[PDB]
Amino acid sequence: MPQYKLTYFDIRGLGEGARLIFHQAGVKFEDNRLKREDWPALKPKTPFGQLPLLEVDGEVLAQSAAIYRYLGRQFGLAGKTPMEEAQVDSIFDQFKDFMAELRPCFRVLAGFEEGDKEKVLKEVAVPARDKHLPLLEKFLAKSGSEYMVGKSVTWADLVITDSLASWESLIPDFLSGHLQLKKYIEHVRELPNIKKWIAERPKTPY
Amino acid sequence: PQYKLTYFDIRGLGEGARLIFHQAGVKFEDNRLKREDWPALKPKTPFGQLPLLEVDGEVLAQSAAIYRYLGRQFGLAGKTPMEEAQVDSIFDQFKDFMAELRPCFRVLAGFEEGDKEKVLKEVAVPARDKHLPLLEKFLAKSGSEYMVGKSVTWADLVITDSLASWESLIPDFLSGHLQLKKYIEHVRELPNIKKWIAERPKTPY
Ligand SMILES: N[C@@H](CCC(=O)N[C@@H](CS)C(=O)NCC(=O)O)C(=O)O
Ligand SMILES: N[C@@H](CCC(=O)N[C@@H](CS)C(=O)NCC(=O)O)C(=O)O
Repeated sequence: MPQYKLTYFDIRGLGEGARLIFHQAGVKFEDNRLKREDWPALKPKTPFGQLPLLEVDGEVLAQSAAIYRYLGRQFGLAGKTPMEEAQVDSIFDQFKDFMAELRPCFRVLAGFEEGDKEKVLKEVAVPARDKHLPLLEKFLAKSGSEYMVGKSVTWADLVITDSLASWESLIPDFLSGHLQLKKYIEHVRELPNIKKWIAERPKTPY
Repeated sequence: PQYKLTYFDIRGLGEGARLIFHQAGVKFEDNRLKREDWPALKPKTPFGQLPLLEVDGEVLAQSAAIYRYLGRQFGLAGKTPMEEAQVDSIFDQFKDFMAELRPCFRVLAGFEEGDKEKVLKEVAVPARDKHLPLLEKFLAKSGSEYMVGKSVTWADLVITDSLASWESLIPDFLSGHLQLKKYIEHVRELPNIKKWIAERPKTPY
């Protein structure tokens, strides 16, 4: 019977991954969404000067992926064997590589930063998309099941599909050409607890 | 359990796995691949990249996933679920640091054209000044000589090895951080590590 507090900004972003993992498992936690007002005071008190942070009975854990994995293993959403857990880690790291291409160009694409959206799409987004999506889809085809690894949902599934779904809003036809991913995203987000959470969670830009 | 690590001749991302094996005294095929063989292998890999670890025939990709898998197998991952997550956390912070530098490696090394001085002042030195204190802070809270717990973990082995390599490419890379240097020495003092460091193929990186 452990007590959980997640500290992140109002947006979904990196924090949403943890939230999704809680709601899937049906585990209650404090969704501490932090006001911009309070960030300057908290920042120097954090391990690395950033959020998200997970508090577990007082103890602090930083870095989102470490948070995802910790929650995943605690809730049996990490894989049924040691090699499976690794395969889960593996596919998410590849997703992380993909994100490493896109995220630095997010704000120009969202319009928050001055720049040539059309250029970025052709010179950064669409090439990244074209390289990485086939690799995620290939991996997904190993399984034959509806998930990247195993016959049931894992934490990597929850975080990946949510992020891809959101990026579909910034980039038209982002998933066009990859229906196996489109189904995969449709499936995970139709899971009852996820489906519920998506309906109730705050509407934020990203 | 037959262990086979596939990577290129250089240390790079593959070295992390090698260090974890040697520290645990576990035997493995250190398969270092010729450039000549990369075009044929690449399409037959999960993500088109190395390193790969295969154990009894099954292939595992992505270096960090390889580090953690091996570390957990050899009791080098942490002593509790929270300690394990903490090992992941400090290493993820370390990857963020590397994410700043690694894209600038080839210019700093001279494999690609560019102003080395400008890169140092505008990217390398800033990245260093932001991140080293964070690593040093995390190490300082530990009390022990390692990032987490009282014994060495896979994150210690990969971090210290990587930090040691970057001394070369960045002037005074660890100048104002006596704690980090001592920690790098200590982890690399460990018998199996000191041994492997001496035996391993002399590559620059
Ligand atoms: N590698 C970190 C990245 C965390 C991160 O970049 N957080 C941003 C928000 S997405 C942040 O805290 N910005 C405020 C700041 O850095 O001062 C992780 O995965 O958790
Ligand atoms: N995210 C991957 C990165 C692996 C990677 O970038 N490998 C490079 C060498 S360091 C490679 O395979 N280059 C050959 C190629 O991609 O075709 C990991 O951590 O394992």
